[PDB]
Amino acid sequence: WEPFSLSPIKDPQALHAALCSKNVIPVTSTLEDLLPATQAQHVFIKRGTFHSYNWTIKGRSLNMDRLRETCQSLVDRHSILRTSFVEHEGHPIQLVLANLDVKVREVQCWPGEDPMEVCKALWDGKDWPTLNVLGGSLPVRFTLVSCPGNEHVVLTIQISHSQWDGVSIPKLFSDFAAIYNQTPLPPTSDFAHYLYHRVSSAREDVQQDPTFQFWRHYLDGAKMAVPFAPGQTLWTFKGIVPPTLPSGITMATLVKAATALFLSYHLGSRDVVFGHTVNGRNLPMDNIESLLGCTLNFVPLRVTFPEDSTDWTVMDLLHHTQTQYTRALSHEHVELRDIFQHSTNWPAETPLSLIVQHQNIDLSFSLPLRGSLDVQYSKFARFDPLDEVWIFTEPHADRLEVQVCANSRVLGQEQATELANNISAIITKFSTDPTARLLDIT
Amino acid sequence: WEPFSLSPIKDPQALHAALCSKNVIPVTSTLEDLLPATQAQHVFIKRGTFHSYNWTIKGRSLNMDRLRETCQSLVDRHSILRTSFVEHEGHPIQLVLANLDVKVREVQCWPGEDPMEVCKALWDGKDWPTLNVLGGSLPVRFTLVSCPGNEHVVLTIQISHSQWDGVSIPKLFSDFAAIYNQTPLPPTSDFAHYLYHRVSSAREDVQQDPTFQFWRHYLDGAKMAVPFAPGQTLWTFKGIVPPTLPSGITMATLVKAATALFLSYHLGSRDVVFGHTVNGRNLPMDNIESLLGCTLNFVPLRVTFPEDSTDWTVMDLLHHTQTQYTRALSHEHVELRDIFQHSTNWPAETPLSLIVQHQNIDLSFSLPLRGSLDVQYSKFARFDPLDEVWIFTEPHADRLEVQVCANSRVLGQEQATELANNISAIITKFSTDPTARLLDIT
Amino acid sequence: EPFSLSPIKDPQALHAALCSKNVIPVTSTLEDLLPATQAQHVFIKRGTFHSYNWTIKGRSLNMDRLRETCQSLVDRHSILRTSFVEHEGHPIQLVLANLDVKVREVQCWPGEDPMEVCKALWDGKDWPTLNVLGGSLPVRFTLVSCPGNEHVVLTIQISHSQWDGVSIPKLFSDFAAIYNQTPLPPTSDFAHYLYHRVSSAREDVQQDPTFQFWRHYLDGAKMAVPFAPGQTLWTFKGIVPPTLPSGITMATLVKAATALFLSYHLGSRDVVFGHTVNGRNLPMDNIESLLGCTLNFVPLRVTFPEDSTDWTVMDLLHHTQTQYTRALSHEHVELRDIFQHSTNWPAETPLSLIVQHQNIDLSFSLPLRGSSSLDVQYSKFARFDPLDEVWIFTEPHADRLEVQVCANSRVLGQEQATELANNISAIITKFSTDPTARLLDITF
Amino acid sequence: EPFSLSPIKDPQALHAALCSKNVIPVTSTLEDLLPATQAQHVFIKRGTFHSYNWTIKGRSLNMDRLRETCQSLVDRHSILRTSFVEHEGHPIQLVLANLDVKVREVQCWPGEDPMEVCKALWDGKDWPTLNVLGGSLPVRFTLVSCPGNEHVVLTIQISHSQWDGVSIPKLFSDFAAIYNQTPLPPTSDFAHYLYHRVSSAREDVQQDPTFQFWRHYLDGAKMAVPFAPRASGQTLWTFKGIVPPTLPSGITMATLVKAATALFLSYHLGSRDVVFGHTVNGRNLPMDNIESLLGCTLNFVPLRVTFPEDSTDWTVMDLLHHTQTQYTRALSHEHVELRDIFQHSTNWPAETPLSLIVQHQNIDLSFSLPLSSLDVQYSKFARFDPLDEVWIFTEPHADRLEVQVCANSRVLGQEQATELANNISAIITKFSTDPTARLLDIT
Ligand SMILES: CCCCCCCCOCCOCCOCCOCCO
Ligand SMILES: CCCCCCCCOCCOCCOCCOCCO
Ligand SMILES: CCCCCCCCOCCOCCOCCOCCO
Ligand SMILES: CCCCCCCCOCCOCCOCCOCCO
Repeated sequence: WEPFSLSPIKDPQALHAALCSKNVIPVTSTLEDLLPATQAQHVFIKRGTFHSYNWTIKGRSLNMDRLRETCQSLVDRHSILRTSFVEHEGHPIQLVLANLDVKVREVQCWPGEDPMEVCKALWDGKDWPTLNVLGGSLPVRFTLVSCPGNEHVVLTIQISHSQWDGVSIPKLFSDFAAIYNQTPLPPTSDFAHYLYHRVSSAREDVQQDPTFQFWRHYLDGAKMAVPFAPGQTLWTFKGIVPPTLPSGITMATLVKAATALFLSYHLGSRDVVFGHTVNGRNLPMDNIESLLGCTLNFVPLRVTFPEDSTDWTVMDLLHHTQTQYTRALSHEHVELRDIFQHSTNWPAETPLSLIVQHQNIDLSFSLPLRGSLDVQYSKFARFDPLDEVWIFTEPHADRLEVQVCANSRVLGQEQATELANNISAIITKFSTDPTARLLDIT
Repeated sequence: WEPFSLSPIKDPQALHAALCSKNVIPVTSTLEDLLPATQAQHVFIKRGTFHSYNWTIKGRSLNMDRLRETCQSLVDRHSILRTSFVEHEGHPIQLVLANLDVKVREVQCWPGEDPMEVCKALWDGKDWPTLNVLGGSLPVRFTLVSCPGNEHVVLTIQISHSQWDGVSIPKLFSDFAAIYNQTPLPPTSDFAHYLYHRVSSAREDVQQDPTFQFWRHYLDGAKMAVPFAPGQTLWTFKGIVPPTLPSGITMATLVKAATALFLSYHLGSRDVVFGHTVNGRNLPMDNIESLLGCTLNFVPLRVTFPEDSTDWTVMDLLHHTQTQYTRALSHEHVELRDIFQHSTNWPAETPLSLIVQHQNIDLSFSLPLRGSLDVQYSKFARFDPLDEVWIFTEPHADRLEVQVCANSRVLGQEQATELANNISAIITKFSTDPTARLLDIT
Repeated sequence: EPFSLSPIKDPQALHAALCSKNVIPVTSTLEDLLPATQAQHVFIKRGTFHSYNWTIKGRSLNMDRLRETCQSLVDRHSILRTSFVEHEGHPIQLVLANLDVKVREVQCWPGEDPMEVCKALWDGKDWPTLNVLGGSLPVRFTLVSCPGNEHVVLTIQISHSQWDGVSIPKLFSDFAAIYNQTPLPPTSDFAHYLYHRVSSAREDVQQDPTFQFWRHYLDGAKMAVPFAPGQTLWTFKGIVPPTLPSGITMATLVKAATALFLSYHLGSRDVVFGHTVNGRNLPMDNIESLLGCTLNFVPLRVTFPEDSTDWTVMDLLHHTQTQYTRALSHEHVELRDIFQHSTNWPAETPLSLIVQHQNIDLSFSLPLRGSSSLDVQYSKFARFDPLDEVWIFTEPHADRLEVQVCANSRVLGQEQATELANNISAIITKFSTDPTARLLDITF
Repeated sequence: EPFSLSPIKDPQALHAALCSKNVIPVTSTLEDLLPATQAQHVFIKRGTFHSYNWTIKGRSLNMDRLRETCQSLVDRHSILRTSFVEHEGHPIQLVLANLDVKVREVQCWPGEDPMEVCKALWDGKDWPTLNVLGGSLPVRFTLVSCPGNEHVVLTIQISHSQWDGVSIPKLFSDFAAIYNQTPLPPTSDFAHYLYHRVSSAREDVQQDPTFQFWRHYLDGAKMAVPFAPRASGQTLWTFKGIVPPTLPSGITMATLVKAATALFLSYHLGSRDVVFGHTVNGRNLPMDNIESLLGCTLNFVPLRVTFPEDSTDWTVMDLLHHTQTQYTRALSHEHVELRDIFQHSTNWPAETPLSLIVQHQNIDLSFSLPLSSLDVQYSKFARFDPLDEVWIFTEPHADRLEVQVCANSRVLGQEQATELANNISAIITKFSTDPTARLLDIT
């Protein structure tokens, strides 16, 4: 937990010096740590995942210098916000900077000119097209666009998905609002400190790590299906009515199960492995629930159907699926390539090809600044998958939304559209008779 | 075994008389039998499988009136060549005609004009674009195209793949040559007789039926993978050095096992079902081996891998594959939709989605007409698969040739090309160390 | 005469060279050897190629006689025995003799339509491999029969370098006559036409009344030139058959409409453009009934006077007709000769707009007769692919005058071609309706 | 004087309507209201829109003074405070007064480029949403800065209906002068120009010498008319440089260009009497400061070139002299509306458009805005989308004469445009190399 002792590079201060030299980061900045970048961070960075969270603030009481100051303080409190991402010596790494001055990009618009249209212009015109996270310049930056009277302002926060996740992003907002409202905040832990905790929980002799033994056992016997080799990102949507969840059964479990029966039909298998997304926050850590970073992980989820004389109800799969999740809670946090390297005979660089992600997170957002201020949320976002298929479930109050995201070369529009409906129809089926033997709908 | 004993319609001699008035068949023809069209026959008809077998004849000794006579003689001999195909009362059926006068289409070319070029023009111009087998006009027809001296003549025989297969097509040529050479031929059984023999061979009760008992146990607890969502017929080729065959092993086994390993990686299955072509000539009747028609069958082939605690050599697989074939010999001749209806849960109209066909048949062809004459073979062919992928293998002297044929929407050129290279690669690996245990591919 | 117009020293050793490559029959003789006209090379360069098809249904039909008719008709029309070649880039006619005609014959399956067979041969090989300047004989016969020979198709293939509108019906009346052994008059070779054209030429050109006419005719004229420009397009617009003012011909009315279209677009009061003439005003004998391509494509100059002169449609009309009638005696000479002898223009200057009024037979016959009675219907297959030029064809049927524009899509796009056809249509009809109007027409 | 020429009964209720829609500032006055000229309306229908970009790199820069220079300049030039609209069918200028200029300002991130930002705004919203006839003031300023104000890009946006080649350098020199607080000799409106044109015109139109000159000038003429051509289509620019032409004694570079075209046209049209469009500066009116006032006084008028019959044996020199006087003859008459030329002096439809316009760029091709020491570099962004017409522009740089062709790809395909540029180019060179040649000449 002593700084610079997880660096894969030995003169870390000299990599700092060079970025400064190159005017890639501020030259008055200090290097307060240097750690490996995680697999899940790289997943995002490699997919150009980049957000611009925008807050349209209207009202007479807005304090502009305080807005500016809040940005600085937000960054002082969250070291993930002070982090540069770089590859050095074949190592993907993150650099924690301190003594970091935040400078807001400001725009005083012409009369009648819409603040948001200006942001959308900066965004489309240079902000994401020239995005180069691995060049080492901070992804996290602020923009202030104000009509002339300052009674209609848009504040934006740009950030790489390597720096937040669904559980902690709301904490970024409430922190910001609290800092602007002058509400004292409790001290917090860094994403770096999560990394060090991951590492302290590991044995130096891998064959003695309960985690990598659990995975070796969880996965012994198993074979993961591999798509036959495969140009734009495609998002495809299907809404259903929110399905009834028998006691003990998580909505996530439903989706993970409905996918497994889909994959059992289409593969010739009763032993399917596919990727799903875990929050990575089931560690014995202080602040684990609140710290800001990307502790999300993408891990193997094995669903196993019985020989077949066994007359499984839907419910039998439901409980089994859940167990194939909950079994791994204390082991869900390791690097995916580690699991492959230590618990399997699979190439460690083996990619997941399908990734199921249920969104049991906040689906609406809030930034309650005080005077009276109307504050409205919107975002811009990029996300470009490689060869994998993402299935996203969003549990709203009116609907579950099945979302498929994949490159068109991996899954064409009609394939995407069918996969949506197939997964939905099964979720529904599981909901309409959890009792039925698995002899359904296809 | 009486005629019409297998007709699924009740007035056969009136469907006949209907066709004659629509001028679909010769009015002076007689209807001798009427039977169900085989499932595999329909496979080809549905795919517009149509050949023009072309014989280029050069020499001074040619008897034109004898060539014409021989065409007629050949049709009197083989009833499948006297068969019209129609659909009626929801039923796919085949009408056997007699008192059928064979009329040749004849072309007297201009000096300098190439008869083959004329053939090609009629082929691409009308013959195959207007092809409508199920309308009920005879698929089998002859064309004679002559340079003015009758010393360069192309003879042409058209035919649906529903009326021949790989083993019996040479019989058609050899008989043709015998007839023209006035060489006496022995009595031959008809394709119909083949069908009457399948019925006699079966019991009226189905679980009772040992063939459907053997499949039920062959396919018990088996799951056959189903491709995701369903352009142009694309043919794709890769030829390798003819692999060496360990003692006991057929080339067909080497290919079938290479496909199973391939599908076991991609499906993450130890239990793979896929389609494959059998000659369907293991029934014991007289002339089974020599009768003209399509007795090809497409049937499930199941390959089962053990846990790798067993540690299979390649050889263990080869032997298992071969055995998963040889087991079904006495049962391989039944309708596929019957196998599904009677031995499985599976929907009976379940399509094979992959079909592996090893061409252990004649690959070169001869028509030794006598005077001296030069007689050269060539062909025109149509074939348009549906949603399935065919893998064909041709064991020539200088190369094993792997050939993939599928619609481009089912499998795109880049993929097809990879499939070809991959299967070839596994075949080749199987050949250079049959003893190796399962690793390394591909 | 023969061979006096041969642009090669050894004709017989070009014929032998061809016989030796199996381009023409080995038993054939070379009987004349002349230049192909400029008009002939126009059609050849555009791959202009026709299959004239006769559907014959009936009991009394004599296949053997049909075959002989083919041979004899070719016998009497030397253009039908002509093969085309280039030798020093300047295409020539080899007239053949001792020419055995061999019909291509098809006996169809029962049920097989004979026309579909012909059509398949046409698209499958006959035109796609056409190579007239290779030397093989363009004129060739096909006979496709249903098995009882009571329904046949006869097809005559031919290059447009071997026929024109006025003489094609002769080919049909001759065929029918030969078959019925009805007696026929004697007739002239197309080659006779060529010889006659030259006979009337002056041995030196600045003296030739023809090239003197053309010099005066085009004196002052500038012919407009398209700016730089891949499929042949045909575009049609039918209008009510126009009323013709007294003395004014239909063709004149079409050509005046165009002239006016052009003067407006060019902002010119003196337009020159191409138009087709029949080339059969030469006073030779049997001029109007021989068989070949006597067509010529020549300049038509239309000069509008200043606006103070106050011209009526009628004035434009008479002048237009006059600008045609004036050239009758001189319209038969090579265009490239008109240019180099009578003007300042490059000899190889192409005509870029060609107006052709079809004042010829538009429907045809083959009264084969038969010993019960033969029913013979006409139809045809045709290729024609313009180069950089635009054609305007008018077609005067009973119920419509069909304005036809043909031109490569790269030259005149579909929507322009539609506008051209419509505009020319409108001007015409507008002329018909009020011939006394002043040239203050609305139109565009 | 003000509100003369106003083609609407109630001008101030049109300024009212605009203000109560926040199209223009509520606190602004309607100082004048006039017709928009035909040439102005040409540029507007074609979306002609410029951003003039000054990159200032230096120590001494005064940001507050920059803002104010913006204000003063707009005060000085009434065309800069003009808004454009279409009422009663026809497009008109509203001149505004008591108009406060609001500069758009951007303080960039560290290491973020000012110009990349302007560019982003330009393509992101500035031109794609342009709507001049909607009434918003097309003239508007932008200042984008690096965080120490030692690096700034000022931009000026403007419609081509507000400037032309002779007066744009004035805009720049006036700005610098204001910035530097160098005093300035007063100037006239663009509005002054309009009021003058009406003053010098006669009221019985058949009595106006201008329209008698044009009637006589175009007497007997027919202008050729394009055929169609249609197919959307893209604006193409095509360039061909040639060696700067040696000029024959007494002949200008512009005559050289227009004679080449005439010769090109007479050949393709097969015509000895050709009429085509060409651009005049419109600054020959005798008026105070005609040469300095800021606006678009440009006009597009007929140039008629008449070749005699061959027996006359014209030389290239004859064509050059004739062509030049076909221009100098019209100098005093060049300032009237094209549509008025056609209505009053010909029998051609008044709304007849020119289909070919030649414009010789005998104006400044480089620019300046000179303010420790400030380094001030020029660049620009620009839109322009022609309709059915073809433009030919010639640009007389030191190393090359640039023949530029502009026309929608539907009117002239890339291939034709390239050939046009090469043909005209080649004719110019030929004329230059052998001006005594007879017009019966080779390539
Ligand atoms: C056979 C149709 C499958 C459609 C392709 C879906 C595109 C991406 O899917 C990724 C999931 O991959 C796991 C499934 O593996 C299938 C392997 O198929 C090989 C049989 O040829
Ligand atoms: C994968 C390329 C498509 C090849 C054509 C079909 C080949 C027939 O093999 C069937 C086995 O394929 C399994 C289907 O895979 C579906 C699972 O993935 C679909 C969505 O993730
Ligand atoms: C840069 C403008 C080009 C100059 C005008 C050229 C117009 C050519 O004169 C037309 C005479 O040509 C008649 C035949 O052209 C048919 C092509 O039509 C295509 C477009 O008009
Ligand atoms: C010549 C191709 C179009 C070039 C762009 C338009 C140039 C405008 O110049 C107009 C002068 O051309 C008028 C002549 O147009 C020819 C009309 O007749 C051709 C037959 O359609």
